[PDB]
Amino acid sequence: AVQISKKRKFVSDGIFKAELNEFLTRELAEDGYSGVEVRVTPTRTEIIILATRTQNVLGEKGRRIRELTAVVQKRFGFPEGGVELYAEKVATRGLCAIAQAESLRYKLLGGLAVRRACYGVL
Amino acid sequence: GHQQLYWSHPRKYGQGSRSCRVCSNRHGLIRKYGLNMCRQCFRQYAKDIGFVKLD
Amino acid sequence: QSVQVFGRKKTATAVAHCKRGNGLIKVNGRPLEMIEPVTLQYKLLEPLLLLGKERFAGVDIRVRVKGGGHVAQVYAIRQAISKALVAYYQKYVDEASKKEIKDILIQYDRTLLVADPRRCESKKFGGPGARARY
Amino acid sequence: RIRITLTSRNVKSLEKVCADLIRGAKEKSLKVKGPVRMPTKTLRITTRKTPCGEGSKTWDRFQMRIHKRLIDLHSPSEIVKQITSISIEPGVEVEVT
Amino acid sequence: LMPKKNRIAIYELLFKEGVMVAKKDVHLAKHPELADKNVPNLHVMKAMQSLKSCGYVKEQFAWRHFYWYLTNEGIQYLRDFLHLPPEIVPATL
Amino acid sequence: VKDVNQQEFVRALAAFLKKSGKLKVPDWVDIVKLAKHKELAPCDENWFYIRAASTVRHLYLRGGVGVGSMTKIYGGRKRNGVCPSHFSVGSKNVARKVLQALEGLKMVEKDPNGGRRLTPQGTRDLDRIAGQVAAAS
Amino acid sequence: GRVRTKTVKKAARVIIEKYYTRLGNDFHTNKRVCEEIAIIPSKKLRNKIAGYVTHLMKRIQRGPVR
RNA sequence: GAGCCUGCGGCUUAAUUUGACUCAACACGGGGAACCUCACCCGGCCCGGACAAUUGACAGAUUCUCGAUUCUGUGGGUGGUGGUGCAUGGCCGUUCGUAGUUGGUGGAGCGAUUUGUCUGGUUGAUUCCGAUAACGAACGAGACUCUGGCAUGCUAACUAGUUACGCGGCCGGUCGGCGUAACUUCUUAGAGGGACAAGUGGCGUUCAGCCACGCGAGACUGAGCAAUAACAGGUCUGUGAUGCCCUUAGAUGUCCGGGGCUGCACGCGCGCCACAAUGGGCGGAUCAACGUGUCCUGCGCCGACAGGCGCGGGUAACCCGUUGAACCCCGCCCGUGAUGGGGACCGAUUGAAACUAUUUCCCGAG
Ligand SMILES: [Zn+2]
Repeated sequence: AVQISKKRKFVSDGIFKAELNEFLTRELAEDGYSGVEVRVTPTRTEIIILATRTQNVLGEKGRRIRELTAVVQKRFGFPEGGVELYAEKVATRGLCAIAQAESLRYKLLGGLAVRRACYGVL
Repeated sequence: GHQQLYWSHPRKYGQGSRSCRVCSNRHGLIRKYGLNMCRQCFRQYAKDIGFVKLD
Repeated sequence: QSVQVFGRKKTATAVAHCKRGNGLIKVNGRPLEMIEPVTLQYKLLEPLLLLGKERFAGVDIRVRVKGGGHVAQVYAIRQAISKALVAYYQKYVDEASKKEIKDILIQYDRTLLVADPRRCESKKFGGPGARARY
Repeated sequence: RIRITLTSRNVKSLEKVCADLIRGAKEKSLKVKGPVRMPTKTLRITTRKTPCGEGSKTWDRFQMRIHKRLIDLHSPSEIVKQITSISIEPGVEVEVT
Repeated sequence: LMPKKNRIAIYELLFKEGVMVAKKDVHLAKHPELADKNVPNLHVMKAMQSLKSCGYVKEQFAWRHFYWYLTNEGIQYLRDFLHLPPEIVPATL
Repeated sequence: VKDVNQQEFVRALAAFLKKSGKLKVPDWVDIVKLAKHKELAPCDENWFYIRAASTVRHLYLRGGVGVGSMTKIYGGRKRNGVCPSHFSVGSKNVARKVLQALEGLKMVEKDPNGGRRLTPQGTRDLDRIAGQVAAAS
Repeated sequence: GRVRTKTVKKAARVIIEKYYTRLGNDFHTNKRVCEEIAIIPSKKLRNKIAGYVTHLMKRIQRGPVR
């Protein structure tokens, strides 16, 4: 194949980790997205998703979870069935910076108050 | 017709033949290690890609 | 039956191999007394005229140097032929003379037996070198 | 003989799966060659900090560690398939040959 | 100025899987997912642009690419246009 | 070729190749400027015999060189006048015409690796000159 | 710049009041006591603590420290 | 100061390519200017076009043809290198990395507030000691993190090597190339040590420490992360960071060969020798290191140089590569001189395209 060198392999991996991170922070920011962890294994690429609320991300019979699996397999070039996405629910979200950063952002966009929302998360 | 004059300039080389893969800018590009992204945005994804400051 | 003692300058690492013969002092195959820096001729002959001619007649040492520069390799040779000789007097001969050769080298030049920790530090932005700032 | 290389980004996780691989291989009474320490490669990217032309020429020095470890093994491939599935951790890449 | 034969290939492919991914480049020759036809990138980003303005698809973006998802309302709009019975269901749903 | 003065050896070895007028000695390359970084032609009339002796000398030390790396050996500092002086290779044709001349004397062999080690005769004539210069001092 | 900080001053005093017979007038023996007794994620910090304990022990045997 | 290389004023006027002008403006915008893309400049093909009629066009600087859900079928869908960084965010510079901030309890004051957070010594340091209506802690500092200096001690290396005796020439000695025996000095990188004012002397509230000697790889250094905050100091021209406004189909996205690389004197930083004499020259000779490489380049034909052709390695401790680097070292030449000093100004290669020399080389040029 292209025979990807290691100096360009780690970079191509870190960009896939960064581009998938930004795509989900613009799409899953409502359900409490907190990050993803990848495990590059041949024929089985487990890409777990860390969210605060995972019951709504699933849907009636796993409707939204099928879209994201079909979303990255078409943008990054993954074969059919060669990629598997899993959703996990994190605990003690008060320790996650981006979880609390997006929390008060969705409340400050309404102009209610900047001192009540800040004290609410403190 | 128009398919022979629009975007007919060769894109083989030059500062405009390539752009950032994030900001689509064509200034301060970093063609090292296959990054292909502008310098002002590499600082934003330095930690996400793995270029942490071990220094 | 042999000791390999290295001499490290800025980057020149000279490893000397110690054997016994009859008056043969050569470095990298070439003779020690016919190296390009004719100016630094006594620096290579430095452990010869203060250590003892009769004590340096029955020693054959061949040095292999790599790295550094011209002057750095000169001080790496005298660092190799001196330490590798003392190591032979201390590992195969008694210490009564191994300390005698040790004392005459130290009283004349300490860097003849101790490498210099001085290296080229990293360059900083904003200036041409390490400290200067254009 | 099979030569499995270990290219990783973190040294703590590299030597862990490296030690866990040789222990899982030496227990099967197999001739394993010592872990060869390939020279590490750092990825320097000196980028200007400010996204403009205002500053005191302050640069940002980035790095990225690349550690490679070689592990040889002369044994049938049927006995090494399950061994490669027990020392897999995120951050280290496995290349079986 | 968009033909009709390509409109079926872009909408039926979006029907069998409710995901359509296209790269933001108005000078691309052929779409990667649309290889059997010569559909340009304009016929993929502009023909899908009319679906969002009418509320038929949801889009996402990572710096170069569109991530389209057929909304429940948009699938109903494509059930009659593509002439498929109400019993079949896409792969995503 | 060692154990003697390397500068006096090539000064003596060049006189050996001058007596045996069997080198190539091209018609035009022997009167042009040697390297690009040079300013004028070599002041010595028999410059081709001096570099010839130097070429066999480096092949005696390092083998498998070829004409590609020989020009790097004779490289120097090019004077740009106003731009910073840099390093450049010496000359490819001079190294090519001097290598093929020694192959005619059965001193150097050809190989896919490029300019293999000296022939048993090429190594033979070098030590003989090395012994004469040692006896002269 | 041979002045210790409060991290070294306080630790070197609380290690003596709890362990006085353990530490003597040798820095190297005192250095090994801090490995088993105290938990420090740094090695250079342990040498500063055990080094200052050696300085205190010369004062203790000389008289009552303040 | 001298010639010149770029940057910004000033001039020029199709437009000289805009912001930023003390520190903290002027090789800055990672901006070393052929096209790009360039925002500037002027000409044009153009619905490769829409939320509630042909695109063409050998004829030309107009004759006719074909496709058959997208044509002002009749007040808003949207683009952004267009303005506002004296509207903004994110980042960054600077104050200033100078060492400075905060809480509880207690004390003082009606109170805002104050004490703690200090006369002195010491320390780079609000670092300690000491003092003390304060006591006890936190942030910063330090610690920490990656670097470098040694470890003949360990863990391992045919993708790194030496060392032992055998086929290669000379005079078995003395030097090289070619093969899988022992282990690691040399090489690489893992673990763990080593250095703390520890030892002696001197000076010191004999505290804090400081100084000189030893022993010793060092009595030790170079990065990074860097507080309470502040500025109207920059960034709208780094972004699918953004509010608003201007401009929005004769277009404040392109693009075509391109125009924009522009001078009567003043300014910065920077390369280049002079005022050969410690230098230029010529020929020797001989030593690096980080870093990059799908492009790096190895061998063979042939140019004087710059090039060109076929054959190959390397996605890399594997090939370039033992990175034969320059200065330097050695021999000769030059010599009260604008000289052999000074290098200003007057055929190949890259690409679609170098004119206003892209670079490179040759001779002339001084
Ligand atoms: Zn970007």
